Amino acid sequence: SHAPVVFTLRTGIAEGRMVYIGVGGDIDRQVNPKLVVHEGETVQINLINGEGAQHDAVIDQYAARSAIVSGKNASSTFSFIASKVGQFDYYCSLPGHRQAGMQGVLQVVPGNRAEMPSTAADITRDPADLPGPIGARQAKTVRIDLETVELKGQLDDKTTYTYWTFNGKVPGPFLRVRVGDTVELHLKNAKDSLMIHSVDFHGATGPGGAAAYTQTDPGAETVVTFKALVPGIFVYHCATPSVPNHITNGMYGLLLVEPEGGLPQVDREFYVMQGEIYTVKPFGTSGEQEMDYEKLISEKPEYFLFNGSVGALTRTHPLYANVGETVRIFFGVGGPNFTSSFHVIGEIFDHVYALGSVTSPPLTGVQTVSVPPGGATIVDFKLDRGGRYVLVDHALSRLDHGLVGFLNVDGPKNDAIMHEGPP
Amino acid sequence: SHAPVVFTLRTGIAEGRMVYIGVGGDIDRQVNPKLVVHEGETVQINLINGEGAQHDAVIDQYAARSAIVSGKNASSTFSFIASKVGQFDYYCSLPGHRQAGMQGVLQVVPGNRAEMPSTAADITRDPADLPGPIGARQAKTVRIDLETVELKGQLDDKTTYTYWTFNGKVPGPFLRVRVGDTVELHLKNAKDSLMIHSVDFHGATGPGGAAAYTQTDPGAETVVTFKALVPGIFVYHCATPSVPNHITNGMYGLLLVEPEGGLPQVDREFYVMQGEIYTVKPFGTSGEQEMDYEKLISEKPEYFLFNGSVGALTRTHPLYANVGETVRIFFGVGGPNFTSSFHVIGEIFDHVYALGSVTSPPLTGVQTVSVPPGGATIVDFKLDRGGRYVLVDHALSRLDHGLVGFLNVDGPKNDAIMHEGPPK
Amino acid sequence: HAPVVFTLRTGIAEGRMVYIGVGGDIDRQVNPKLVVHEGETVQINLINGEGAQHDAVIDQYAARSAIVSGKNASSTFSFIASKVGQFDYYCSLPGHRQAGMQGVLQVVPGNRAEMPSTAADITRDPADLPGPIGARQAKTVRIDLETVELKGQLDDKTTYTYWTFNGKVPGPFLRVRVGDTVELHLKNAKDSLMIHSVDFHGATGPGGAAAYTQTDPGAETVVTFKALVPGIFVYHCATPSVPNHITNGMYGLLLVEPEGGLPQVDREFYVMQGEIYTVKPFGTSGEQEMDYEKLISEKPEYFLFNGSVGALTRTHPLYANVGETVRIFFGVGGPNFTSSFHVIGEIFDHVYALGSVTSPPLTGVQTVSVPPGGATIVDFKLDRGGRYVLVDHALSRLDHGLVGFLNVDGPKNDAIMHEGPP
Ligand SMILES: [Cu+2]
Ligand SMILES: [Cu+2]
Ligand SMILES: [Cu+2]
Ligand SMILES: [Cu+2]
Ligand SMILES: [Cu+2]
Ligand SMILES: [Cu+2]
Ligand SMILES: [Cu+2]
Ligand SMILES: [Cu+2]
Ligand SMILES: [Cu+2]
Repeated sequence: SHAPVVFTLRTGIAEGRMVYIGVGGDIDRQVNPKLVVHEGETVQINLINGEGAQHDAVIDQYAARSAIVSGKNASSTFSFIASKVGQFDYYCSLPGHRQAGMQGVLQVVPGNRAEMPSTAADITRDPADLPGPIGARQAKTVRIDLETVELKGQLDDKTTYTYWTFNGKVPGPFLRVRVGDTVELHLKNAKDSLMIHSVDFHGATGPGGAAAYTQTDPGAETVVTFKALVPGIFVYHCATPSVPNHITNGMYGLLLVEPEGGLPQVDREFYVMQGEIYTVKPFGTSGEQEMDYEKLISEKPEYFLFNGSVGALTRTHPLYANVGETVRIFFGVGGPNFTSSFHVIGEIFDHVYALGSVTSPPLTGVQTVSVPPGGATIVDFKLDRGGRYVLVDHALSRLDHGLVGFLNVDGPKNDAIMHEGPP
Repeated sequence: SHAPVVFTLRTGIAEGRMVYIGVGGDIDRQVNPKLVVHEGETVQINLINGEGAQHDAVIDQYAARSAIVSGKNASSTFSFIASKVGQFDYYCSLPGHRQAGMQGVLQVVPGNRAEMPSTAADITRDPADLPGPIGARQAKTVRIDLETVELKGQLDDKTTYTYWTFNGKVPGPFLRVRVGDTVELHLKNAKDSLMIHSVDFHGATGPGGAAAYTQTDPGAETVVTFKALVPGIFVYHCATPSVPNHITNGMYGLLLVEPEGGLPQVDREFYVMQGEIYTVKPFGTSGEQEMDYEKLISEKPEYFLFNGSVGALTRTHPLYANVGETVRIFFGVGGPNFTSSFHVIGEIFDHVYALGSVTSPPLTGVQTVSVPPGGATIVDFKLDRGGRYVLVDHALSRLDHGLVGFLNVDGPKNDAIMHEGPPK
Repeated sequence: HAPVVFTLRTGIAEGRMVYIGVGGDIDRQVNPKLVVHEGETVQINLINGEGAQHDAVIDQYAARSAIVSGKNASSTFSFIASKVGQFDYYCSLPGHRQAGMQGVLQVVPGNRAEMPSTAADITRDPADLPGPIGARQAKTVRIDLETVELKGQLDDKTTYTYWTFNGKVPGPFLRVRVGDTVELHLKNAKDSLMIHSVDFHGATGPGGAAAYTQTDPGAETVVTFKALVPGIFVYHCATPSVPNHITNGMYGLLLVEPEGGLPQVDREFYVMQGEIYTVKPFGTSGEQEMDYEKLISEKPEYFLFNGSVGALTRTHPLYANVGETVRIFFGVGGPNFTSSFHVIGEIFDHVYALGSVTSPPLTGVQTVSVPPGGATIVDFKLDRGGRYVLVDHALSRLDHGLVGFLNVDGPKNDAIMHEGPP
């Protein structure tokens, strides 16, 4: 799996013994915690040396072990497939350390892990929730209605956060117009909002990209009209101070201004945006997470997310496509701070629209593309064959902060394009 | 200015009461500080939970409030326009917290905020301070004179720093030659310099980009000649160790090697460079700031700056242009460490010279371009209509570290391109 | 001229106001002797420890720091150790020298000897790659990779446990033609603790081959895949934690040549940038160990070309001749940081943007952003001689081991660059 079940153990002294102590998740501060895993899950165990003796973790029946960690903070991670149901000791093999207390149980339970019933609204934008290509048609007046909504959202399994959104989801609505169109934008700020909200479209020309006309009090409405003068794939975002705050909380989306031709014909389109959340408590902490101002202004986030939540594009709203289809992903970074090294594991980009230019010729045969915050791009590729294709920021530590998505495509394991064994 | 006046409050216990405590700026460590703002200013208040009780901040007459912050370090920022002159209580609405001492005054004063008289040299390069297009002319020998000067500069309103510069400004002089030119470079290191200084031009071919010939002792002079073989927009920087130190302190600039044709004709040109400063004390601290080596080598800066100073391109040397003009910005990142997501709020780049290639066809209709440290680019756009256009690194937390500039363009508020209300 | 660096923190020790050494051969020593060889460039970083006013001065070099006042206030200075002998570094602030702020710089004749190595050399020579494939038809190509866990020389008195393809970092340079059918054998060495795998960015299907190559120690997996698209592709291990497998050294480049081949060039080089996340700071001697909290927080200690400090300066530098066109295949294993790749004293004639081998290259480029899991191609003509220096232009990474040399014999002064006026 590309979504391993992760457990962090720190060695130390508790309850009169030399033990493993759980870090984060369902095992925080528990001594020799039981690691509950479901049959067939991939298990990642991070061992961190707490007190400075020599330590490993060993599981005999999986021939799985860490390396020996010697100094304080010295770490070793290992993984395995929980293929066998039952109870298995994890223990330290260093002389006497197991006798001294360094031992817990891995419990592998049959059947699939249930989802933890959510407590807050699902704020994840489905990646299939966008308008399709506009017909060929004349330029015209297009009315767009945006509502700024502050609301608690399900950030992770067992963890919530107060999102600020366009229309109660992250990212906001995918806006699709034709170059030459006149956009009549209505911004309604919900009555229950504490904050003023606004919108800056990177595809609008004039003060604040519409921000200077859309500073909207709670329960109020602003209306701005602007001409879509330039074709492109544009991030829009709130532009009420603190703008970084409004952005991290989830107030970003994409505006496609289609060129006169339309974009190249493609079978299937997807809407994906990357952003960061800056919480007081580390990634994996249960309960209501809260915003950490010092982390926000210093660019030290805890969550890296596709479409608003951990599991957004894996559990709650994954991407589905069919072999033979050409796929387009509209990909933008709300941010507010980090440049994505956007990549799809198992695929190569046939076309990449450089710096989100829809008028310059796209680059061809590209593995990975840098997308800045307040930037967007378009990638397309042909699904020649089946598999689970995985969306990542290839700054891959961000896997361990919630940043991973699935493109699910039914087809055989083995064909002429990729198979096990030789010809 | 729409530039927000910012105040940070930490909740805690002081003077035997549960209070707000000021963080940084003119309010550092003051309990229930008076927040002085001028009529019509935009006010940003950052509330940070200090001790771990439930808190907000409320201002009744502005219907302005934070969210409730519960745990230690839990934060909520809110803003509003200081539209009414007078005195207004900010207070915590949690049961009993106001009675317990959580209350201060917002003072909204008539008239415009005065600027603090500066203490140190203005080290900000005006963005209009560059040579215009070279005529059509033959390749020739061009003598360039650079002087490396160490000097105290006005980093912010009430805060100074010891800059290292080419010719007493940040960025250094804009150097403009034609491909094929022979450059006769004289580097004079001022008598009063403590450090050796040098120059590496990204547009020069050979040892250290000229650095191996320009290691200049204080009071001394080096002369190097080099041929401008390749057209491009090149960052030059000091290359005396620690190079990152020489760069953060302000020793970076742009060399344009014009292609034979010249660059496309445009109405107005601008010179902008982004860099970082790594200070012991946080952004917003008054007095003489000093360099923090552990922050520099760990890439944890306090200041993100256009042309050397906070307010460089907003207060002291903003950009001015007229509706209808095509504008070119020569934009480079001295760094030394951070990639800029360069963007102008309210405009789209008609042309972007990707990776500073002046010979490859530019990209078209681009919102935002990544520029690496030791990289530069060219963007142009037509000012279709009026406004204050805002230069940013779209890693927008860097707003809160001094990184913002203004392009001022007078014209009506409402025209056919953007206006309030629906279409007519 | 890769500077010898010494860090001094001011403080109180042995009943005196002193300099205290930080890292290297001088960690925690009071008024440490700074041993330097004739003609070396010396960088001294002064950091204020206790909060009095301080500088460091060396009279016979007219070299000094600035005065540093507050706690953590810093000043670095450098000079060329041109004169052999012993020279006092001291604080010039009133009475501070008398109070104990004084040590000796010792400048010794002759070149610094190399530290005898303790662990295997894990640095890939940048010249160790297959040359251009002839013009030829698509065919079946068998590639053999072995995943080897082994102790390597991270720095000249510092070791680390590397995970590698074939015992070097980066892994083998794989070179095929578009249309080729790749028969990949992955052998995981018997002595490995971890499962290993490979994801090629140039393969189409589950995990870029990772889903077929999860290989137990002492075992072998075989996957076949068609190189459908030309490009310069990073490959890496894709066994969890993938970031862990990557930082430890499991990354390399696959060139899928376009039908034409790449433009003719005199000399080719293989360079990859990555990070290592150690418990102890950069410059610490002995067995370094991995710091998980630093890895997931993206706070590395080592920024490296081809696996080691001195990889492309001391142990395996780049060599070329004036007049030659040079191509560098440059990729970022990472796992986390985007390189601002630049060669000091050169300009890129061609840059293959985002590693596109089919789209026209950009021309006359100083510096190119390469993301982690990204690669590019740059070429340039060596018009003249010199030591050309490969850097990430996020230049604080110099102070974490990230620097390489391209050595090219030729005169100091020619018509392209020289000392006097013309
Ligand atoms: Cu143990
Ligand atoms: Cu908002
Ligand atoms: Cu924006
Ligand atoms: Cu309170
Ligand atoms: Cu300098
Ligand atoms: Cu440089
Ligand atoms: Cu002293
Ligand atoms: Cu591996
Ligand atoms: Cu990859």
